[PDB]
Amino acid sequence: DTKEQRILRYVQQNAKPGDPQSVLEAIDTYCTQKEWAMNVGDAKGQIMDAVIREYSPSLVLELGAYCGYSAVRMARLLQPGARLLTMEINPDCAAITQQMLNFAGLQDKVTILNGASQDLIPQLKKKYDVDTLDMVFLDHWKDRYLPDTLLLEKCGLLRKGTVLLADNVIVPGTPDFLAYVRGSSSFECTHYSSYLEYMKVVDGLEKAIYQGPS
Ligand SMILES: Cc1cc(C(=O)N2CCN(C)CC2)sc1-c1cc(O)c2nc[nH]c(=O)c2c1
Ligand SMILES: Nc1ncnc2c1ncn2[C@@H]1O[C@H](CSCC[C@H](N)C(=O)O)[C@@H](O)[C@H]1O
Ligand SMILES: [Mg+2]
Repeated sequence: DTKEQRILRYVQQNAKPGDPQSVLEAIDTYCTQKEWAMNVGDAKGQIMDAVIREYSPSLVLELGAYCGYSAVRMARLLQPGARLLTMEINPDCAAITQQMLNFAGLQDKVTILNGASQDLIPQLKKKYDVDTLDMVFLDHWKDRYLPDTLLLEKCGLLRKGTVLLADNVIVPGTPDFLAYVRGSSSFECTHYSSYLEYMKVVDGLEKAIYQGPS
């Protein structure tokens, strides 16, 4: 028995199959009541929703799936024929995410890439026929926000207007990523102040929109 297995079991036992919203509510509730977990959460999640609806991205890359929360959260808002790719380094997590998605009936929108973002990113074009990404959600590991951003730019995966949206720019924090995007002419940055999931510690998401080469 693992915490993530408990979360998936709670969903299967409580959420309406095929209804993404009830799946989100089931997760939020269990982690609000029984056991904190690092899902992006409902407060930050509403900000994500608002940004998704603005940009209506056809191709979203997620870094870090975990239990599938934000994948569910995002894919439920995708237009028909839009796809989300999510990268997960931990097999136990990737398979729980696959199940969470299957239960919400979003499996056909979502493709889980198993492995480390740094290894998978260079393989997107060949193995998944990706041209450029419309949106990227950074939410794996703070140390990799900056390295992986440079990777994406280098692998030609960013176009003018690509939206990078980063979670935890305040807690646990991503100082170097923040300083880089805020300092670079290649990004237009906006900060959304929210709260750490299932808590009232202050956190935020950063939107950094790629402007193209300088
Ligand atoms: C693991 C962890 C602990 C945090 C914290 O301050 N505390 C936790 C424990 N509780 C009890 C107090 C407060 S915040 C956080 C966290 C939150 C995310 O949203 C993350 N997203 C992606 N990848 C991460 O590593 C990630 C970690
Ligand atoms: N370098 C990396 N490449 C791919 N996945 C990574 C990674 N570093 C950490 N991860 C994974 O990213 C997850 C961070 S928590 C992700 C939560 C998710 N975005 C949500 O809001 O629901 C963890 O499951 C961790 O195993
Ligand atoms: Mg997070």
